[PDB]
Amino acid sequence: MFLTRSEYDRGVSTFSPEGRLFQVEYSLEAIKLGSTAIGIATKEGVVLGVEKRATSPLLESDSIEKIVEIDRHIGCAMSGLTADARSMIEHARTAAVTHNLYYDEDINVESLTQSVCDLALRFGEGASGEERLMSRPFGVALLIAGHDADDGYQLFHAEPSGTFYRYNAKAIGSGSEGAQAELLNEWHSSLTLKEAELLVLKILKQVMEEKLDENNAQLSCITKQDGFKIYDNEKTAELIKELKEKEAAE
Amino acid sequence: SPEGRLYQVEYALESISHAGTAIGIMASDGIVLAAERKVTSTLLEQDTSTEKLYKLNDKIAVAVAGLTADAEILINTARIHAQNYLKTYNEDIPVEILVRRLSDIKQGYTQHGGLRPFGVSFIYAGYDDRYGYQLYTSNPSGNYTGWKAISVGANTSAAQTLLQMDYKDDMKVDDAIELALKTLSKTTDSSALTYDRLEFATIRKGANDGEVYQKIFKPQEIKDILVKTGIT
Amino acid sequence: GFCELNMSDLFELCESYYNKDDKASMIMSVEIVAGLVCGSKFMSVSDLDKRDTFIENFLAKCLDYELNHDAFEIWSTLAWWLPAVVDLRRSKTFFCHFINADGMFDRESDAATHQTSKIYMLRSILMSMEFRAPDVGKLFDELVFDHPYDQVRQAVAKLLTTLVQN
Amino acid sequence: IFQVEYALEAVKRGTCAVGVKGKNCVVLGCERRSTLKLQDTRITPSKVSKIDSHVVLSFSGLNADSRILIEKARVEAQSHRLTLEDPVTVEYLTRYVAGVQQRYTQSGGVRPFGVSTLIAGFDPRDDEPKLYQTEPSGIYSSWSAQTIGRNSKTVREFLEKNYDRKEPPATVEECVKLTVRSLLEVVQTGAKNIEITVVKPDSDIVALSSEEINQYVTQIEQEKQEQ
Amino acid sequence: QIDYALTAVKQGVTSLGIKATNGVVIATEKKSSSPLAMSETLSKVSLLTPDIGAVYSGMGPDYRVLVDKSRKVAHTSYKRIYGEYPPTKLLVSEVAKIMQEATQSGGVRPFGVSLLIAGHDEFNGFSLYQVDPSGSYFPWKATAIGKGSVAAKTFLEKRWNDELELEDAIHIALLTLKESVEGEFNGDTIELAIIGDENPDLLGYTGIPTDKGPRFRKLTSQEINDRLEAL
Repeated sequence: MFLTRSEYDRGVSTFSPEGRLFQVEYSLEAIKLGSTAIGIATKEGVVLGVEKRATSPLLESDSIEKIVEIDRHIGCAMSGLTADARSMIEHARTAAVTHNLYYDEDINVESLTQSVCDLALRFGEGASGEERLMSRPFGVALLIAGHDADDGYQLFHAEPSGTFYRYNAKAIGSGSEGAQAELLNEWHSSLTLKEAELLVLKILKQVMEEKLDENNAQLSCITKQDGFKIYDNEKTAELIKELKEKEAAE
Repeated sequence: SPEGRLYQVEYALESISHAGTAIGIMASDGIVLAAERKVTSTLLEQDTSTEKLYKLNDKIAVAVAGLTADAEILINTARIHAQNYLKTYNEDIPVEILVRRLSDIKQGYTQHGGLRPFGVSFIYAGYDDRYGYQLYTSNPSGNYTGWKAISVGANTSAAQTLLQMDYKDDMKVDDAIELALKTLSKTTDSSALTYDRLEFATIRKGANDGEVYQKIFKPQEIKDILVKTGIT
Repeated sequence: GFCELNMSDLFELCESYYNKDDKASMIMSVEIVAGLVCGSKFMSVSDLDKRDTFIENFLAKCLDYELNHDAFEIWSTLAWWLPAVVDLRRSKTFFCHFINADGMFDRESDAATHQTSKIYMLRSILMSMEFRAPDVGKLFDELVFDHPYDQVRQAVAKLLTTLVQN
Repeated sequence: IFQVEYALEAVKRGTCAVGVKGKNCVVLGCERRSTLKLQDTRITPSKVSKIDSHVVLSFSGLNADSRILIEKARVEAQSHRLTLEDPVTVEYLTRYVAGVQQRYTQSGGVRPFGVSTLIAGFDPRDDEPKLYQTEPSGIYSSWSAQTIGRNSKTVREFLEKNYDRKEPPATVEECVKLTVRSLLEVVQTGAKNIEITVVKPDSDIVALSSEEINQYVTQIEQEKQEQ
Repeated sequence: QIDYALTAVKQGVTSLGIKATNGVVIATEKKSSSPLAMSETLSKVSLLTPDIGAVYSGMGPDYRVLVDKSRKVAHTSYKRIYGEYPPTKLLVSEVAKIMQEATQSGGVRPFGVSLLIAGHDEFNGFSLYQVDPSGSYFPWKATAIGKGSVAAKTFLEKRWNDELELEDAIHIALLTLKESVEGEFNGDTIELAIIGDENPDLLGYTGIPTDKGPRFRKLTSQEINDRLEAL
């Protein structure tokens, strides 16, 4: 065994000699170390699943809210400090209604996302030019998924760093490095919502190394028609039962 | 704050077990306050200070054990809360409410950890017509507690024991005046107790009716009750 | 010879300071017990029997059900100490009482039962002897493992650990 | 930035606190060392704190720290009745309390709270019991029952194996029957150690006294010894 | 950190104060930072109200800006409300509060001076106070501060009785200062003030018999030399 160490580790909002901002490079590794969360996009909807991980029969699951509504057409799933994202969500729900008021239309998923990033982009304790009023990078990653009529169904990864990518299917949290390399294998431009409802389960089964039920998985989706609903425990179950069978195929 | 510990607090909580020594005894028909005075020089002017026994309102008073300049900053703001609750509801402020009002400012620094905690621990003696006579305590922890008899400062752990011993619930007021002095037999680093090392106070059932007189003792009046045993 | 108070005077002085309520008062009672067991460096085999007899009677009232985290705090203090300031075989009843194990149920469709209303105290004696007295043909044949509660599952474990070091 | 976990430590060390849902009633329970002989008995028995006419709250932690919460809450409880004319819902009073401990970390850089809290009661009109728990982080959770505090782990273990959702303690009386047993495990004397409050549908909060608490302990340890 | 300021006070020229039955007296020495300097242009004994004066030991400047801030607070917080001037006890309180805030405030060091404030208010009579950098303040029959602190404080216990006439206390505070003196000892290197009878001579006007003039009088270069000969 042995110890590797730079002299510029630690450094808060100051550049390493490479141009690296290690305070924020680390902000980004702790997404890899929270609850699992997975989003997949079809041309027939978008699916978000997470890992519940109930720690008792008492604690009635569902106070475990790791997937929440934003407007009727935009949902997001979270991996990490669910408590640290209360404010991040308040700003997104507030931005989406505020847009609907000022403009009489649902707000673009691309711009709802960017608005949330523009919020966590106010990290600091000393800024001249424009003021960024807050204290630390926002300690939570987001999978944001919804539908606007310009650019079909969409999935987005909002990072604490204030930037984002639009994945056609993404996984974040404890399993991500592995779940991601599995989505990269099994995703095609022609999935059906039924097909992806399931693929999200198959990939939760894998990178949880366990057998799953409604006490440890929550499923939600967002269709043009019915909006953004979160599957109640019954439906999440005969979707699970439906996999126990589909994989007993061969 | 490593193990669930309030460090900057214990710091000052034990800085208290250094300075001063104060006592409170609730009788059935009165309350008593008492304190020893800091290391005195011959030339220090005894009668003036009233340095560790302060009046808050005509019906409430506190004994101090801690840094003087630090308690004055508190008391000044407590004498005011008293008067704001008057000008506002035209009734005299209830003891617990005043106590909590301070305790809440103490704990205000015990958390907005950008300024330094309070020296000072208080015994409060007061009367209000909702809860008879009352006795309270105020460490910079933020906590307050009810007491039939209590003590703060150096030699604290010791007096609490004699007090527990000689106290009876049926106690009168004069009976409790003694118990207070008597048990500053022990808890005195100065061999032999004088009238000048002392400061005293009482809240009795009035010198007349069914009401409430307050009395911070003048030096002579102490050398007079000291006469009952202490020194003669 | 010098006092003539008869031991039956320290048995009241002791039963006296046992208010299930007052902690510093119980601590005086159990300070008294530890003295009666350090008082075998003192004659009378007819008093060492009046005392062995008082002690099995007292540990009954006290430890045989109805036990607060205040008593447990005290007695458990004794178990770690006493066996180190006196060979416990100076008493037939005292030790041969904690090892009387009417305490370890086995399954849960009731309330199983109670506690380490023993385990952690028998253990802290067996820990302080570690060598001496440890004939425990019983205990090994009597351990549980099957217990539903944790506070016990964990304690049965912490005891076996100690039973093995002996 | 780690100071959070440290505070969560002070939780542990403090007055032990519990709570228990019922078929249509709710209960709390918690406190500390009887009386240090010479303390005034009748002027701080403020174990569980009333928030509105229908909502209560107990805590494990720094007693001097709770008060700042039990106020900021007792206030938003009115300032909701006032600006929306509608008593706060137990989830919302809870989310507001938790949401405050949360904002006591991530801005300015100030210290977080040394309290976990339990919050019980019935929403307005609705008669479905609600029980929640908060902790210095900012996390709120709903529980069929729970405990936080000192030796709280012994109790959470007890409860898990003594409560079942299939049949919740329907009787008013019996719902307390249970909350007592579960603190007798961790106390340090008995009835004189920890007390309880009880809220039933529609702003009917009736806290229990000393004498009703010993028509219980001494009606428990009866059935006990019967073997 | 307060402790280090008390240390700047412990060095720096000696000063003292003595209360009597019918007056108070305060004095220090005027150590000339040079013979070229005219020592009359700096005053170590300053008037705060016509009933109250002050002297210090320690850091020159910190005293000046404290004497200024102090005069003002006498008006802003008392005279402009109640029409009277403040009582010694309370003006002292308002100065301690001023220094106690330089302590507990961030970005500022406490003052490098201990103050001796002497005065007379109609109800509390005479009194003499000490104010430390800590913001604490104590009432004195007599004391000294600075280098000669220990020598002089001991001499004052030896020589002080509670039956002193003000003229007796002037006499003492000159001897006391004679043993400690660093430079020369005359009227040009001694500053002495008293708080005695009302001086109508010094009012500046005549016509209202209800206000009778300053109790504070600063002895002239001459009055001092006169006392030192019959000394």
